[PDB]
Amino acid sequence: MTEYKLVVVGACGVGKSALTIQLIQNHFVDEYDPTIEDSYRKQVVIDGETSLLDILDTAGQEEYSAMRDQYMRTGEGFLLVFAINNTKSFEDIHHYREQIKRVKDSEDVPMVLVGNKSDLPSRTVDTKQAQDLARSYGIPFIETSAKTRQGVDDAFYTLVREIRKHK
Amino acid sequence: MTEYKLVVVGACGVGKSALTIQLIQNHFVDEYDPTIEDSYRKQVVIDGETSLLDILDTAGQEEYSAMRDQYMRTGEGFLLVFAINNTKSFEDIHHYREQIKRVKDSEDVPMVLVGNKSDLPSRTVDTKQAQDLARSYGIPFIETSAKTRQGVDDAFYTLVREIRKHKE
Ligand SMILES: Nc1nc2c(ncn2[C@@H]2O[C@H](COP(=O)(O)OP(=O)(O)O)[C@@H](O)[C@H]2O)c(=O)[nH]1
Ligand SMILES: Nc1nc2c(ncn2[C@@H]2O[C@H](COP(=O)(O)OP(=O)(O)O)[C@@H](O)[C@H]2O)c(=O)[nH]1
Ligand SMILES: *SCCNC(=O)C1CCN(C(=O)COc2ccc(Cl)cc2Cl)CC1
Ligand SMILES: *SCCNC(=O)C1CCN(C(=O)COc2ccc(Cl)cc2Cl)CC1
Ligand SMILES: [Ca+2]
Ligand SMILES: [Ca+2]
Ligand SMILES: [Ca+2]
Ligand SMILES: [Ca+2]
Repeated sequence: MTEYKLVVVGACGVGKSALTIQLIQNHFVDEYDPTIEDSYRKQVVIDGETSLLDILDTAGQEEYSAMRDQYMRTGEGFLLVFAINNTKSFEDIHHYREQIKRVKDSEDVPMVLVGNKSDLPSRTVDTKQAQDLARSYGIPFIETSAKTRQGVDDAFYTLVREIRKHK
Repeated sequence: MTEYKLVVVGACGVGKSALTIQLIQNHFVDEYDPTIEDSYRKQVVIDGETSLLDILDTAGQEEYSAMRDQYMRTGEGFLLVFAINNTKSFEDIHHYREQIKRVKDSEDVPMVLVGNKSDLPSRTVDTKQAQDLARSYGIPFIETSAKTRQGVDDAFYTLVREIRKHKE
């Protein structure tokens, strides 16, 4: 079977750990240590074909890091996560994508834009704004709630579809 | 001196001809025949360095065209023009950029996003939308009015700056 390395990226507190732990362990973590950076395995069937996912939930400081470059180099697909009630996290998506482009020396890297915390009544990032960003990047956009599990599987499955299309 | 092939692209009626004729001949044309596709030569000085510009003002049908592909292949920089009172023309920018990238093997092609008709108060494309689009594409955004000549020189000069950056 095929194996894929996925990387979950995004600003502090957008829900990267919560999304990943929901996918892997099927519960919502409300206080996950923000310094834990780890990877998780899961075997999944997507569109009838099994794949082994290795998912890195990233955590670090705002700084250049050779180790982070190595994570980007080995990563085959990236979830670009922002929170719908945090405009800064949406604006910074652009910078995170530029870092991936720099390391991988490529603009065609598999990526999915993820707008998390969709269960919250309020939002500061418009859906159209996010759809338009994803359109400009040529990538899918998925709305999620790690809290209710809405769209969690879809976000990761869609990323795998993107990696498969790229290969 | 260096010589660059520039190509002006954009939807029907966004002001490609009006912009180009303003740059070349310094007057505003109201009813320019929409079937005329032609090139103009112009020596310009930009940041103290002279370049010869060969500028193609495009016109054609909404159809695949081998000839248009050849224009894209030889073109070195592209003005992506929309009109600020025409939302469809702004949405269509994306498709025009995709065609240029298809033909040019996904090169990081020099391009400038141009929001024309900025003199009009009938705006439907928000300025922020356009800045955000240009940011995503990694290109400059210039607002222009072929009618008042606002930004016309700047749009073309900025494209030449982008070409010079790329060829370095
Ligand atoms: N309301 C809501 N809160 C969320 C959601 N996902 C994460 N959170 C909260 O946001 C905080 C940060 O989440 P975490 O996964 O640790 O963020 P990380 O820093 O990106 O790894 C946590 O306390 C979560 O409870 C969501 O979908 N909805
Ligand atoms: N108000 C205004 N009208 C413009 C401007 N630029 C072009 N036009 C008008 O828009 C129409 C189409 O312009 P044209 O240059 O022929 O567009 P093209 O089809 O893209 O070559 C004409 O009536 C022009 O006079 C502008 O900056 N302001
Ligand atoms: S919640 C406290 C921890 N803060 C962070 O983890 C932040 C560090 C900066 N940052 C990024 O660099 C996001 O971009 C990437 C991260 C990892 C990888 Cl492999 C690639 C990219 Cl582009 C935001 C989170
Ligand atoms: S105003 C009546 C004439 N209509 C047109 O000229 C339209 C034809 C379709 N179209 C485009 O294809 C714009 O995109 C390009 C045109 C030329 C070149 Cl070399 C490259 C591109 Cl991407 C809009 C104008
Ligand atoms: Ca975390
Ligand atoms: Ca794509
Ligand atoms: Ca014309
Ligand atoms: Ca650029």
